[PDB]
This record gives sequence, structure tokens and C-alpha cells, in this order.
Amino acid sequence: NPYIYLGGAILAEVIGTTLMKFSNGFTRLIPSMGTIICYCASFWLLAQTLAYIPTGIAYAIWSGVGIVLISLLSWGFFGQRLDLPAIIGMMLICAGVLIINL
Amino acid sequence: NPYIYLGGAILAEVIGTTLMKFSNGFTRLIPSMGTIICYCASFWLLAQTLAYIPTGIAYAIWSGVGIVLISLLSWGFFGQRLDLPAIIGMMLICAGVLIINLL
Amino acid sequence: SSVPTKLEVVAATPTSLLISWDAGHWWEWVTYYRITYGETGGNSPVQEFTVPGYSSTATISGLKPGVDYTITVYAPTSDYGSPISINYRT
Amino acid sequence: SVPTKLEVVAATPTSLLISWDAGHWWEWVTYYRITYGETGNSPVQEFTVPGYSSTATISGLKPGVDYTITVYAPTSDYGSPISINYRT
Ligand SMILES: C[N+](C)(C)Cc1ccccc1
Repeated sequence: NPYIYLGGAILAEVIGTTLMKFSNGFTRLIPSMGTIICYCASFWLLAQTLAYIPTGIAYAIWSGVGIVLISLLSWGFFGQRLDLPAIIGMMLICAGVLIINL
Repeated sequence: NPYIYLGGAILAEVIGTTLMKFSNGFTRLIPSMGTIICYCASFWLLAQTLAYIPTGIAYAIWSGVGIVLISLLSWGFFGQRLDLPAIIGMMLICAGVLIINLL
Repeated sequence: SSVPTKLEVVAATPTSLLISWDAGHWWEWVTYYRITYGETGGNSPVQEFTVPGYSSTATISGLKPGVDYTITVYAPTSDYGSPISINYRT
Repeated sequence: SVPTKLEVVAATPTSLLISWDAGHWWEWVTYYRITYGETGNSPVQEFTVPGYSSTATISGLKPGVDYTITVYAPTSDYGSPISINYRT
């Protein structure tokens, strides 16, 4: 249960930072409101998922799946350019998730 | 103060996360206001530091210090719950982060 | 040692009431108090409106004169503190 | 370029009803600021309208006087601000 909401907050911050890159400096109304909604929800998600799991544990898993999912949908949006260090490092933190998650 | 500025964001967030535990789901005023105040200061200067400092340095520093600062702050402010054994996972999670950003 | 404390009716009016409460200490302050009011008889539900948790006063409007009413001030939560309820005949 | 389609719909000697094309969803912007003043000897006036709203009202104008109205983007990189002229 707790790592379902943590991963949900991971998906929320990632969508918020991508809609921020779409909109300009608090300009494009539809993604700007999308950023405010994604943030106020992710903050309300982190404020509820941190009382369950240790704070430092959710910090790591989020910092991990954060860049992992940010770069995951990066190749599926711009055809981003990286290679072996990115993909094996993804499975590295992903393996680190397994030993801090269930 | 070039990287100390960056160190200001990582530490302001380290503080706001531990204050978010006191926010009680944004239902306790002073920690609920405190955690929003600590993050907007992190927001402010992050935009300042990012003018000169690149990117993969910021996240890699964030992960390391945050996995260390707030975990040692949670080991003192509150305590420990732990629902799985390996502590080294956070360092290997960070290692997986270090070799996808820097590498 | 519960918040809020001391719920009183500052100003009265046949169709309005001005009330306040002791928010407690700074660490006892909350983000939003929700306040509920209705008839004492109970032939009706309950009207509810929130108010930010940094203010200790609240004004209610649209009441009917002469009727006895019951006012109750809640917290953002409810199962973590204790509320107060009073009465007032306008 | 994004603020477009600017014309006066209804015109009273003392008020002007203006509208524009707020773009289109993904190019919808947060707000449009509207600047109206005498065509200037007198000062100019300014207010803002949310960006989902494509219309706005301007009240308190003197009859007969020619005015100049300008609608700005919430930022800048959406094109030059559109401006016109009208006589009540
Ligand atoms: C408000 N932040 C930018 C620190 C969001 C975040 C990023 C990474 C991990 C946890 C939380």
C-alpha cells in the first residue's frame, strides 16, 4: 500500500515538471493549471506517504524512480540520446528499490 | 557561494521534508505553512544556481545529501520504522542515479 | 489540553452571530477550522462552511430570529482533537 | 500572434465591450491585461482578465472621446500586443 502512493507521487511530480517544460514561465493556462494541480496533489501525497514509511526511505525511492521515470518517458517523447550507463543504472536503482520495498 | 547556493536548496528541502512530518497532512498550521515556505525558498534559489551550475550535478548532489541529511534527521527528529531490511539500497538507488546522470 | 477552547458569542443579531474561540498555542494552530450551525429542534440537516485556521473569529449570516440555534466548531481533522458546541437564542 | 481577433462588439457612449481569441487550449494563456486610455493628454488605465476568458468589459469612459485599447499577453513570447482605436 504505502509504495503505491509513493510511486503515485513519483508519477505526479514527473507529470508536473513535464507540464512546466511545456508551458512557459507560469503562462500557458491549461498546463500551468496542470502544474499547480500536479504539485498541490504530490505535496499532499508526500505529506501522507511520509508518516508511513521512513522519511529517508521514501526520499531515496522518489529520488530514484523520479529520474528513472523522467528519463524513461524522455526516450518516449523526444527520442532522447543516452545509452548503456542510463539503462543499467536504471535497473541499479530499480534493484535498490526492491531492497527498500516489500 | 556558487555551490553553497546549490547547497542552500538541498538543505532548505531537507528541512521542509522533516517539517512536513509535523504538518500532519497539511492540517497543522506552522508546519503546514512551514513546509510550503521551505520549498518556495528551494524553488527561488534553484533557479538562481541553475543559471551557472549544470543539471546532473544538482540531482546527484540532491540524492546523496537528501538520502543522508533527512535520513539522519529522521533518525533524530522522530526515529525509524523500516519495513524491509537493506539500508544499502538507498546508496545503491543513489548509485543507480549517479550512473544515469553523471554517466 | 484540547483545541479549540472557549467558544463564545461575541456579538448577537436576530439574523447573524459573531463568535470566536481560543486557537491555543502556536503549535496548536491548525490550517482550516470547519464550522457547522443549525437549528436546535433538529427538523433539518446542518449548514457547513470552512474558514482558514489562522483566524479565531467567524461570522454567520442568514439566521431566523427568535429560534434557538446550536453552533459547533470543528478542526481540519476531528479524530485527533476535541470540538466545542454551544447554543444561542437570537 | 496568440492574442488575436480584437474588435468591439457593443459600444455605449460611456462603455466598450471587447473580445479576442484567447488562442486554443494548448495555447491558452494565464491572463490578458487590458490597457485603455485617451487617444495622450489624460492618463491611461489598466486591468487584467483571466486567460480562459476571451471577453472583458471597460466602463467609465467619456462620451465622444476617442480611446486606444491594448490587450497584452500574460508574458511576452506570444506575439506583439494587439491594439486598435474606437470613438464612442
Ligand atoms: C520539491 N522537490 C523538487 C524536492 C521534489 C522532490 C524531488 C526529489 C525527491 C523528492 C522530492
